[PDB]
Amino acid sequence: LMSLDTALNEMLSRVTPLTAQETLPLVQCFGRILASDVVSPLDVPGFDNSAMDGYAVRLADIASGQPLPVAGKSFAGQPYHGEWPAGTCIRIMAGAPVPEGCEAVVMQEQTEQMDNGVRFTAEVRSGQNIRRRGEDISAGAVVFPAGTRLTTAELPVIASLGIAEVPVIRKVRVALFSTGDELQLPGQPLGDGQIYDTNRLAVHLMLEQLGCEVINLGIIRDDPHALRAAFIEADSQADVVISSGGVSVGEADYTKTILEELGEIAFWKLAIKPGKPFAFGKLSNSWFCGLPGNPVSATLTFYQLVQPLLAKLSGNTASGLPARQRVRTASRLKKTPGRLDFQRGVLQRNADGELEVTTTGHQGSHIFSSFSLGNCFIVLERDRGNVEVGEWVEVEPFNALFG
Amino acid sequence: LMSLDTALNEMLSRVTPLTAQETLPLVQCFGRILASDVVSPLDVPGFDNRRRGEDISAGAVVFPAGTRLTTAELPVIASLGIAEVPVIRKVRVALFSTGDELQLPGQPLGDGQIYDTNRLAVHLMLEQLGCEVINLGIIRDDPHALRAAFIEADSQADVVISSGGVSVGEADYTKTILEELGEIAFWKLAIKPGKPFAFGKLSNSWFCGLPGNPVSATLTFYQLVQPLLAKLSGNTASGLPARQRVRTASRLKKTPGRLDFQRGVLQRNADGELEVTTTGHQGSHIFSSFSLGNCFIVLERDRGNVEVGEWVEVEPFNALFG
Repeated sequence: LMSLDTALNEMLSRVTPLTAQETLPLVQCFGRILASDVVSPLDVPGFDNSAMDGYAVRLADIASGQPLPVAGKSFAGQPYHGEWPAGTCIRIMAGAPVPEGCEAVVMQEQTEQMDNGVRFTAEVRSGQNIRRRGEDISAGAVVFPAGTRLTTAELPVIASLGIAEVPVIRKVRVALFSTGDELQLPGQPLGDGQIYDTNRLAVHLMLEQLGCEVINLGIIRDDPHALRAAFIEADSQADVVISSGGVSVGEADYTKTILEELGEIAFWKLAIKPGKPFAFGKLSNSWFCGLPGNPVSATLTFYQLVQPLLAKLSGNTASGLPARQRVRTASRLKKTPGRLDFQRGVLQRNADGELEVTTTGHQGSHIFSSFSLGNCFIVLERDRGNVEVGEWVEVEPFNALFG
Repeated sequence: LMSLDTALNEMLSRVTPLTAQETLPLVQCFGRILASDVVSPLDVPGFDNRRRGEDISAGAVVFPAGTRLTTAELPVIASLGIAEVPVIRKVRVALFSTGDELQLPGQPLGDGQIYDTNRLAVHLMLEQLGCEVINLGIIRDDPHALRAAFIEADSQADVVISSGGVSVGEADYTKTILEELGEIAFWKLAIKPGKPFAFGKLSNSWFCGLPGNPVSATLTFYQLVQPLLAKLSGNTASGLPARQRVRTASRLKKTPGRLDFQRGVLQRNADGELEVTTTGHQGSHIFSSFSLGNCFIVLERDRGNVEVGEWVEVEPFNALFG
């Protein structure tokens, strides 16, 4: 019934980003959200210098058209403190400090050499091939805004400004559990209708690579007091509490009355496949997300719903839903209208060199092998139906969590 | 001179993957290379409905060794009851730089002194690639410091990296130290940004020497060092991080002779097709390219000046940059 776009936008609308912070040294900030605009304590370049390798020159001691010799030499790791008589043209590496009061630099190519000087093989216009102090970064400027996620792009650049640490938002904590006497841990033996608990691992794994703090509480026993106490424990320590399956996502039962008793939580029916059901709302101190028991469903549900929610909570100001490009079906695809279909395909380069998807196989939620063989999602539009080879189709790539 | 493709194949060819292993519970395996084919202890479906074993039949190999394990696979193994699997040990990479010109942060810039950045960047990439980093810091400008470092490093590492400082061709005391502890080539690569790269075998590890310039070093690492670590790690995932074809929404000055790795910004156009746009000045004197950008533009080597509308090769950035 409810639209995905609709459900998402309602979830994130109520959410207030964390602002609690902590200062860490640069080598620990990867994936961390900056909390306070990094401000340049210095100018970059710090000094005035030459973009190119050749000869610094003034237009006063050049006009004559006398090939001037060199008085001295500047280097990037070896500056210059000489004189420069009234007729010289100092040599200098690229990046190396321009002599006090130089008005232009000229690279070897625009000059001939001899036993008396450096005949400048072309004209020379002021400011040429001088990189200026602060031209790349001026002191007191903002280099990276708050809410920026730090990677190898930014952190080394902060290292270039002598800043050994920056404040970042604290990691989001996420409590996790599942429930069902039916659920067993590995190494234990499958009893009657008993099955091995898998959503919890998947979710747990996804949280950690999302840079969250996981509080994995295990399987909870099929007992109200056991569950009531799991929520309470989880709520006091988390920003977000996830049920990876077991707890009601709509169906009536003791777990459903426990949710109602501890929080105001919506139970939606979302117009998507795989999946459909989703529990969401506020507990006393955290947000609750409840996934359905089906592996393929809960993954998808989490990746598309819970994942967005965590981004906003985390203080990241990176707006957008993982890039999503248009491409052709090299396969046929049975789509049933009425539901936004997140099918998996395989994005690859074709004979020509253009990208094209291929289905992975049976798109049923009764096998997980899709996520492995696949390397993207094929977002067939809600009212769309069977797709024929050749058509233009919406395709979202897999992020790190898979590939 | 030397060809990237060439230099790449010549490095991977000499590398023998790690085979040493450890057994870890599923929750700690993310990113880790599986060391032994995961075999199904049971039938899936275990019961019957769509009957027992039609998806996964017992004795059947679910995942081959050399597979990197993510949310795709590890949940599937938890379905078979397996609480832990063997993976190859993390790749130990020892790291340092050298040059008195290098200062540490919080201290003041001396004369020609500058802040050591390559080491940070390299240390960062390594950890996210899931290596084990032995960061030995800044080495003093002394041949004995340097000698002592390579030894210390070689004895803990499968791979030793100098993020800068140690010669990559130019003749000086550190160059002679390399010839003394190892058989290391000094290449000059047909690429931009950059060019110089040192590579070889110490007594007990491979050495990779990046050049001083930040833009050069990051790129050289990403394009040479990174592949090298994947093979070493025992990953059997073959390929050059996906590289698709797309149009320049922008002009791009490209000189022939060198394979140019410029950065642009891949994005959805009005219609709905992917197109690229340059970041700005493609000089190596600034590092803002890796932030604004979100891919590389691999200008074919002999290619020169591109014009708007042309088909151009584009390799998106991985998680190392977003």
